[PDB]
Amino acid sequence: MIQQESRLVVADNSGAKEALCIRVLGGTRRRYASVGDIIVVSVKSVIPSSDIKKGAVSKAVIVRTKKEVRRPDGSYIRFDDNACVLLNAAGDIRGSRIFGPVARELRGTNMKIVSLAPEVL
Amino acid sequence: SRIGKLPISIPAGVTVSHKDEIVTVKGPKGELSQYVDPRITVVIEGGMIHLERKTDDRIERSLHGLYRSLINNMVQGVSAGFKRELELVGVGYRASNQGQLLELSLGFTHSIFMQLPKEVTVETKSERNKNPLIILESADKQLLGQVCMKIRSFRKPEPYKGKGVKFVGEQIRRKSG
Amino acid sequence: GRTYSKVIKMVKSPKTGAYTFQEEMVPNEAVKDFF
Amino acid sequence: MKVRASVKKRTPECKIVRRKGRLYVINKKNPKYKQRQG
Amino acid sequence: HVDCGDNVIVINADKIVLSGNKWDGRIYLRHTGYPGGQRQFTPRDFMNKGPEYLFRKVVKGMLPKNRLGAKIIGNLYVYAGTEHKHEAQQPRQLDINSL
Amino acid sequence: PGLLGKKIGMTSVFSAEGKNLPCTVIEVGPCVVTQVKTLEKDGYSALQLGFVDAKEKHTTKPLAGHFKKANVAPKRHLAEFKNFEGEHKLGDVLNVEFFSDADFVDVVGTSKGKGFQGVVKRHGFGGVGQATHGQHNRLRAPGAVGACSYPAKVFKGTRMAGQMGNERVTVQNLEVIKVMPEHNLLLVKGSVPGAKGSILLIEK
RNA sequence: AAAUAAUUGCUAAGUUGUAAACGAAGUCAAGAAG
RNA sequence: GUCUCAACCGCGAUCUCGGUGAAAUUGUAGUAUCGGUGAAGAUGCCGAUUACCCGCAACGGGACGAAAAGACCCCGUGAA
RNA sequence: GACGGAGUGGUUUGGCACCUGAUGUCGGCUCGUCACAUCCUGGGGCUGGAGAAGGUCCCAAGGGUUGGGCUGUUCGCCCAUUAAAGUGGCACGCGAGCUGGGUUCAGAACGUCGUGAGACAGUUCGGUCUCUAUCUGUUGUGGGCGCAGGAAAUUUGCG
RNA sequence: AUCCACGUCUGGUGGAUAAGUGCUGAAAGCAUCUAAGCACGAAGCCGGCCUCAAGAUAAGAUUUCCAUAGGGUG
Ligand SMILES: C=C[C@]1(C)C[C@@H](OC(=O)CS[C@@H]2CC[C@@H](N)C[C@H]2O)[C@]2(C)[C@H](C)CC[C@]3(CCC(=O)[C@H]32)[C@@H](C)[C@@H]1O
Ligand SMILES: [K+]
Ligand SMILES: [K+]
Ligand SMILES: [Mg+2]
Ligand SMILES: [Mg+2]
Ligand SMILES: [Mg+2]
Ligand SMILES: [Mg+2]
Ligand SMILES: [Mg+2]
Ligand SMILES: [Mg+2]
Ligand SMILES: [Mg+2]
Ligand SMILES: [Mg+2]
Ligand SMILES: [Mg+2]
Ligand SMILES: [Mg+2]
Ligand SMILES: [Mg+2]
Ligand SMILES: [Mg+2]
Ligand SMILES: [Mg+2]
Ligand SMILES: [Mg+2]
Ligand SMILES: [Mg+2]
Ligand SMILES: [Mg+2]
Ligand SMILES: [Mg+2]
Ligand SMILES: [Mg+2]
Ligand SMILES: [Mg+2]
Ligand SMILES: [Mg+2]
Ligand SMILES: [Mg+2]
Ligand code: NA
Repeated sequence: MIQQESRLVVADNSGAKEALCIRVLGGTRRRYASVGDIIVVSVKSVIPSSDIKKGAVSKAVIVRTKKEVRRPDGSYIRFDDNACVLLNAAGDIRGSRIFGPVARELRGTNMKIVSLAPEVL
Repeated sequence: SRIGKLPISIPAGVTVSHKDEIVTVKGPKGELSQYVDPRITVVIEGGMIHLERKTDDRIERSLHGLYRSLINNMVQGVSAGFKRELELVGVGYRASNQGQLLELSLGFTHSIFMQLPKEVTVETKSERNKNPLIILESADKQLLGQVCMKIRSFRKPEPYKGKGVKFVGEQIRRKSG
Repeated sequence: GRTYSKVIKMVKSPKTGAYTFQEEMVPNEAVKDFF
Repeated sequence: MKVRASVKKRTPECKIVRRKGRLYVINKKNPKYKQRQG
Repeated sequence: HVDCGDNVIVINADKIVLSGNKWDGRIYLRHTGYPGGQRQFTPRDFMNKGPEYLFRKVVKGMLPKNRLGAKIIGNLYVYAGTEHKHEAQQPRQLDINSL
Repeated sequence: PGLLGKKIGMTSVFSAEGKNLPCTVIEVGPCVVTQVKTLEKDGYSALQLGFVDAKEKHTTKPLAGHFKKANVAPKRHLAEFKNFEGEHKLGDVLNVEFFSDADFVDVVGTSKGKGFQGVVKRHGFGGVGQATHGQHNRLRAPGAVGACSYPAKVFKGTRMAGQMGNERVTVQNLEVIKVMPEHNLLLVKGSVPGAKGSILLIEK
């Protein structure tokens, strides 16, 4: 349950560390974004001597949420934080490593995250 | 009218009648019945059809010529018939009929299947390296004209190439690209 | 592709008497039922 | 088709017809000269 | 100020004649009372309901707009066919063309 | 066509495909045909059904003569359904197997009664202003009810406070999960209007 | 309230019974050139 | 919980019953709607339309609603 | 599409001064309702329409038509979206429904004008928004009588 | 438990037409979708979906009871 002005942890080695959601894509009054959704962010803080800059505007994909996610088999999953991964203009990710677990929802959206994540759910 | 003051020479082996405001022509190709308005009168004499009107008003001046032509179209309909040739143009366009069923492949994803009445017989002479030809015959000008333009409406000819469904040798609006 | 086909037949109408136009889109293996 | 308060022929092959109380200019050879509302 | 007229029975009312382009050319207007609630209907729309729905509307409007007029409109009976049931009242025959 | 039922409650079940499904349990009990209505007599064709057994102490004499004519045990609820297929006569008995060929059903019920409710809950009004920033006493107010001297009135159909709920409601295309002829039980996916124990019409 | 009055034409637009420059001339009457 | 975007809970007010019992306001009223008309924005005029008789709760569009002989503006051979 | 010409409307700025012992005013909030001169979605004619993408005109008001930064703002500029982020009327709709940032009281200060009291094609900080709903209107909910004898149920649907 | 959304389930389904397209066809020997006829043609109109609805004073219909039927107060 992420909306405009929410702050997320950046969960890849792209250089960015904290991001602010500017927009939830895909609808006129689409209020919330869940795992596997695409958002537009501004980078709020970075590691010293990184590639991307503080204040850049980027697309990202959500990989973890605090609000529990429902599965068709009657199970739920929630995480301790909200996290995303930055994407480039061509739809691919801008980093190499993913830090922390990712949800199984991305098995239907982006196989690059799932292949190089320490654990799925 | 000039048109409506003309006799129609009733050909060999067709019979004409008049009963209850209805003019009926019978011949080899069938029978056609056409209502005629009580203020335009016809009399069958000597095997000829003559029309006349009393008042020279415009509501009869229009009807006089109209009813001469409707009968003149009926008499030639039941004796000789009426010819129309459709020619599909553009590669990948095929026509073929089985019985009265018509099959048309005009470029869409689907196919087209049309059943015609016994008034309009169907035939299709489609040679190789040559365009398919659709031939329709009937005794009714109005109905055969109705069917002919429904088939052409599926694919109207375009200007940029002569592609589409056209009457045989029909003058086509062309336009370079 | 090859998931439907167009079928047309003309039936006389009681309101007027002249032939109307009946149209549908049925799967390719169903036109023999319609005609 | 264009709609004008005054419709003329504008071409030798144009003809003016009345269709249900309204005037039209029709031209099969060159449809760019079609008009309405005579 | 008194109801002194004659009770009238109209028969063959389905063969009434309207001239011109009036059957589907004469627009009636009414309002439901809700915003955007104006509606249109024609004399042919009434004929579908029945002759007694066109005649009643037309005869109304030619009558006084008061309590007495509301009473006397009930003295009118309109029928489609030639068949009615008032033989106990012994209705008289009148040639309307004689009026 | 359809039958009368009683809402029992909700539960969740696992399907064979392995999905968790919310289901509503309805007792579509035995219904007797209590009156046949025909064209030539009534103006239309329909069947009147009776559902819940009633004691004689609770049946008035006019209704007693109604069931005695049909030669059936008196019932508590009566309803009409149309467009059957099979020409059932007086005193016939219908049951849950009627729906054994049904894929989806419609359920008509009466919703729970909320009483008198304000515009915020009845119509989802936004409310006037914020909770702070100079708000005095119009937090759950409707706001303006019309324009000025023209109109000079409130239009019909204006949304206001009033009674909410306790009204007939229809829910369409409910997927049938299972029919249990042993207990006169029907299982449908989803929720239906009304409280437990309420009377429902199930249309095939 | 008082003529479904008498007689002769025009209008087909419900025009009527209480706007123009500019089009097409829908129709009726009387002419002109040729 | 300022908001997205509201939900629920407690008491006091509120509602019903018993007791006591004001006020502002008030030419007379059996006080509907629409368009027109009009001292030029009509419950009350005209032509239509709709409406069985009588309450209670709830909301404020109109009665150019109430209150205060407009402070603005101008005027007075006014005043301070 | 120049030079010119004929109209329609009354949402701008004006002209007139006809209503007014008081007819509350900008912007926003809430709640809408109507028009169509249509922003999207639907249907078409023409094209200097190859296709794709457009341009222009015609029919069409059923539904829909975003969230932020700045500013009292309307309006605008900008950011990110969306199928689209329409234009207007209704006392520039709506303060006996809200607010009170702006304008327009009494305090004070600057620039400027005046000898001064004071003043402003200006600016700046501060500065009480009253009323228990009679009639009508609207949303809900009852009592009486009627329905050509009285009742218990189930109903058709004018709308 | 109740009440709820941030939850879950369900829903937005032939006729006559507009702009247009035509057939046959004269007035006006040709031309012409129109004058006589006819076939089409929009999220729009009417039906179809949901709810109310006989004070619809034009107050409707059906089944049954009474002439102990049925009610009110509690
Ligand atoms: C006092 C009259 C008011 C409340 C308001 C009035 O505003 C003015 O008088 C602006 S001047 C202002 C007045 C107060 C002075 N202390 C300072 C001075 O600046 C206004 C807006 C109109 C211009 C006149 C008519 C009006 C009724 C309709 C309306 O909209 C009202 C009158 C009749 C209304 O009662
Ligand atoms: K009004
Ligand atoms: K007048
Ligand atoms: Mg309740
Ligand atoms: Mg709120
Ligand atoms: Mg306050
Ligand atoms: Mg408060
Ligand atoms: Mg008289
Ligand atoms: Mg309390
Ligand atoms: Mg008391
Ligand atoms: Mg007025
Ligand atoms: Mg009025
Ligand atoms: Mg006042
Ligand atoms: Mg004074
Ligand atoms: Mg004005
Ligand atoms: Mg006064
Ligand atoms: Mg338009
Ligand atoms: Mg205003
Ligand atoms: Mg106020
Ligand atoms: Mg007000
Ligand atoms: Mg001062
Ligand atoms: Mg302070
Ligand atoms: Mg206040
Ligand atoms: Mg011709
Ligand atoms: Na000085």
